[PDB]
Amino acid sequence: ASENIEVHMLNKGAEGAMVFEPAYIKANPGDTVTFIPVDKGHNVESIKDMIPEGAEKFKSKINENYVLTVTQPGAYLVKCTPHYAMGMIALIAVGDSPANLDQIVSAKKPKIVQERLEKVIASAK
Ligand SMILES: [Cu+2]
Repeated sequence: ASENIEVHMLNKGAEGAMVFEPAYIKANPGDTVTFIPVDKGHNVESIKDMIPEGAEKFKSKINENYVLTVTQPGAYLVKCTPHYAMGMIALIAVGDSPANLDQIVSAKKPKIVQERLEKVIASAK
């Protein structure tokens, strides 16, 4: 059955400024991921060419409490639209060994995004 993972959108947290907590979400097809505007100024947006095959792009409204249903297996790198350069990202992994994760890891993106991404991958391993 579908399960839900809550994600807080924060001005600052464990990893520094402009964070999603958690920044790693392990899910399966049909689960939901709920993004909560704990602090103002944030949203969630799928990153270009960093969501799985067959998945639809998405972009929430600033300060919206946005419930995403994930169905397509693979990895999703999401950003906060204004705060991408500051590192405000999260990785959603749907199913095991997400096929596009290595591609996402190799893709052009800011150094701080790369650092935060690599950290959550290492923590999940
Ligand atoms: Cu933000």
